[PDB]
Amino acid sequence: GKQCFVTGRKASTGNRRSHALNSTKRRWNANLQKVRILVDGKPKKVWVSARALKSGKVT
Amino acid sequence: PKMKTHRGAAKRVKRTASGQLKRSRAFTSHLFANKSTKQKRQLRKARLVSKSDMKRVKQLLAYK
Amino acid sequence: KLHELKPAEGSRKERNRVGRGVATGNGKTSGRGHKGQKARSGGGVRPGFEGGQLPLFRRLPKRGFTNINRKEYAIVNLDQLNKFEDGTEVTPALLVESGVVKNEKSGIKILGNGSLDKKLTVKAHKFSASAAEAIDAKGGAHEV
Amino acid sequence: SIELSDAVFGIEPNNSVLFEAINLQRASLRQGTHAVKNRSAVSGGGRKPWKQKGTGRARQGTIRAPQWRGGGIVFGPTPRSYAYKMPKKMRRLALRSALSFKVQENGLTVVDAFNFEAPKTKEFKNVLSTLEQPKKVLVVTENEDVNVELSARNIPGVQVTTAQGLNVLDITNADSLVITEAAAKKVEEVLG
RNA sequence: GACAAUGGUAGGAGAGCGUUCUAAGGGCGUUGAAGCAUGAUCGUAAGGACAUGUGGAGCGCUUAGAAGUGAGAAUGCCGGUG
RNA sequence: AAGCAGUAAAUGUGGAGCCGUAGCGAAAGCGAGUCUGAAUAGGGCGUUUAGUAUUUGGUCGUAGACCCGAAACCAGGUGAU
RNA sequence: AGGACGACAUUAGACGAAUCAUCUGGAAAGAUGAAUCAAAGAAGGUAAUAAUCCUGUAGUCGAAAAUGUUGUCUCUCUUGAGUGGAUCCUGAGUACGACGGAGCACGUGAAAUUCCGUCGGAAUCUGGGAGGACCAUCUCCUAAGGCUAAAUACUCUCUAGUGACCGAUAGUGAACCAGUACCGUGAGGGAAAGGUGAAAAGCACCCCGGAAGGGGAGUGAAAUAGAACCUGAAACCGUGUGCU
Repeated sequence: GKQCFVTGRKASTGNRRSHALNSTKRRWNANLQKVRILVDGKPKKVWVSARALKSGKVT
Repeated sequence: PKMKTHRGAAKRVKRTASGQLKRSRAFTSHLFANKSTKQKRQLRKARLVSKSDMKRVKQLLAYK
Repeated sequence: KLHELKPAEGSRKERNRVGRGVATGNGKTSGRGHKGQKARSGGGVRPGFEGGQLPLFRRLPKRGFTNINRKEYAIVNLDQLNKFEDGTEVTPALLVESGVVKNEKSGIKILGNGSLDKKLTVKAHKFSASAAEAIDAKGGAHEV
Repeated sequence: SIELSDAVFGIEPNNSVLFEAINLQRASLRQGTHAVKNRSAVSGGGRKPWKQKGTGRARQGTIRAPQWRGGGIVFGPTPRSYAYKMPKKMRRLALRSALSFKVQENGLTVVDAFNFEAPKTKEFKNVLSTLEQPKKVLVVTENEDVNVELSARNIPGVQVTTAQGLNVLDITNADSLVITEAAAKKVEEVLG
C-alpha cells in the first residue's frame, strides 16, 4: 500500500478489545501526509509521516 | 508425556509422613455473625482427606 | 543352553485379550458393561471432577505461600558419625566422600538422634542443641 | 597350562539373571522397521459416498474405513525400539554365570600364545583337531589378533573374539572355550 | 483313602488349545512337502494323529521369544452364485 | 541421563543428578520432636525408617485411544453451456 | 579479494582357490562312498536341496577424458606495542514517558525486560543501562550501525546395504504398459487385471462339423499342464444309482 518515504513507517495490525475482552482484528495506520519534497531530478510530492516532518525536511 | 499435576489441588493440601493429605476447612470465609463461637473455633483446625476422596482424586497428586 | 531356557518361576504372565470369544467371559462388551458413557470408545469423565456437583478441591480454601529463600539442610544424625575412627576431624568434604551425605543442599546439620560413643571433632554448618551436648560430653569440640 | 580364579569361574550360576541377559541381548538386535497405513495415510476418502438416510444401504462415511476393502489398518505395526536395560551388577553377574557354566561343563581350555604369522585356514583347522574341540568353538584372545580372525572366520561354527568383547549370548551359544594365557588374566581382571 | 463341594447373566480370578514369524537343538521330503478330499480314530474342551486318492516342493517336533493371533450376525466392504 | 567408543552390535566409561536415610510448620525456623497457645496442660502429625534399579501382569492420564456413523462449522478454489 | 602449483575420490573394468563315481529320477545339487579349497562357507541361477557347474564372494590391480576435494610452491596482503594526560570524540526525534495493542511460561495485574501506531521528548564519562513496581548504596555492563563457520532440521534424487517388514481382498491408488478405463462443464475422484512347462518342444497327420468345438495319434515326466493354462474349495447346477 502506502508507506513513509523518508523513514519506513507503515500500518500495523493488532486486536481491538471490548469491556469483556472480546477480541476483534484491526489496523493501526501511519499519519501519512502528501507533501511536496525537494529531491533533484524533480521536486516530487510523496507520502511522509507527520513524525518525520518535524525538525528537518525540504518542502 | 509427563503426567500433569492439578495446580489448584496443589494449593490446598500437603502430604503427611504416612502419605495422607492434610486439607483445610470450608465455611471459614465470611458470615461469622451466624456461626456459634464454638463452631467457629473448631473450624479453625485442619483435618485429613477421607478414604473415599483419596479413592477418587489421587492421580492428580502423584508428584506432590 | 539356548535350546533349553526357563524364566524364573512367577516371572511371566499371559496378557489378557478381550473381544475374542464368550468362554473367556470378556468377548462381548469386553468387561465394559452395557450402554453408558463409560462404555464408549473415547472414555468416561475427567479424573476427580465429573461435571456434576462441586469438586473437592474447589470447595476447600487455599492456604499458605512458598518462601523463595527457603534453605534446606542435609541432615546427619549422630549414629552415622560412628563410622569414623577416633580423631578424624570431620568436614563437609570428608562427610561427602565417606558416603553418608550425597547432596549437600545448603550445608549439613548434625542432629542428635542416637549415641555418639566416639571422640570426633565435627565441623559442620549448624548443630542442634541436643547434638552439641552429645558431641562435647564424650570429649570433643565442634567448629561451625 | 591352567589359569583361573574361583571368583570368576567358581560362581554358582544364576539362571534367572542369565535368562534375562540372553533375552535382553536378543531383544536389542531387532530393527523394528515395520509400518502400516491408517485412515489418515491412505489416499482418497474425504467424501461421504451414499448420502446417509433415504438410501436402503448401510450408512458410511469413507471408502478407506477399516472395513472397506482397500483402506485403513486399525492397530498395525509401527516403528519402535525394543532394547531395554538392567543394572550393571546384573550384567557382570550374568557374564560370570555363563563362564562358570562353561567351566562346570568342562568346556574351558587354556592354551599358550597363538602363533600365526600368515593367514591360513588349514593350520587353524588342524590346531582345533589336535585339541579335539567340538564343532561350535569360541576362540578368545587378549586383543584383536589379525591372523587368528582371518583364519577361523570361514570355518563353520568357529567364532573369534576378544577379552573386552565377551557377550553372554556368544558364550552361552558355544560349546567350548579356547582362551590364551593373556586373555584369561585379562578377563579375570575385568570381571571379579 | 475318608468327608464334602460342582445352575448362573453383568463381571472377577486361574489353567489351557490353535495360528504367522524368530533363536538354538534334533528331524522329514521327488521312494513324494504343504495344501485339499474321504474315513467307521484319540483327547474332559479348544483340538491332535494315522491310512487312501490327488498334488508337485517344501514342512513339522522340543524349549523359549514376539504378535496385523482365532469372526454367523455391525440395513458391515469386495467377489461369486441362487 | 545425554555424551564418547564399537558390528545401527551390546558393554565399557560417565554420578549433572534422582529416589531413600526425619519430620513438623503458611513462613521465619526448631529437630525425633514440632505446631497451636500464656502454658504439654491437652491435641494434630510423627518416632511406624527398608529402600532402590530393571522388568512380566492389572488399571489410570496425555495422544483419534475398542470399531463404524451425523445435521453441520471454518479456509482456499471451481462453476450463469 | 583475482590467478598459478601433485596426491586422493567419483564416473566403465581385469584376475580371482578347490569334485569325481554309484542308486532313484524326465532331470542330481539329494542318499552312498571316497577327495580338495578356504583372508573366499554372502547371495542368485542351474531340468530337485551346490563352499568346489555358471554369475560371484576374500584379496589385489586399473583410468584417454570430465568433475570434486585436497597438500606444498608461487600470487597476494601487511609496522605491532608502552607511556602522558589540557582539551576534543564515542551512533537523536534515538532512549524514555502518556494513550491503544502485541510479545515475553507471565490473561493489566504490584509487571520488570521487548516491539508497534499517535503525541510529547534526555544526558554526554561526575555520563548512560540492568540486578521482576519504586528509591538509596553496592556489583555487572557500555543501546540507538553490521557480518559469521561448526555442533542443528529435512529428503524430490544417486550409490551400496539391512528387516523376528507385506506376499497379489495384503504391500504404494498403481508387481499389470494406472493416476489409466472411465465419471464430471469444471476444480476433482479412481479402480480391477499375477503364475503352462525345465525347454514352445504351443498338438504334423486322420475323422464328425459351415466354423466353434471335440475324438484320436503324437510332444512331454505329466495335456482334468493345450494359452478360459500351478492347486482347485464352498455356495450353486446336473447325471446314475442302495433304503424309503
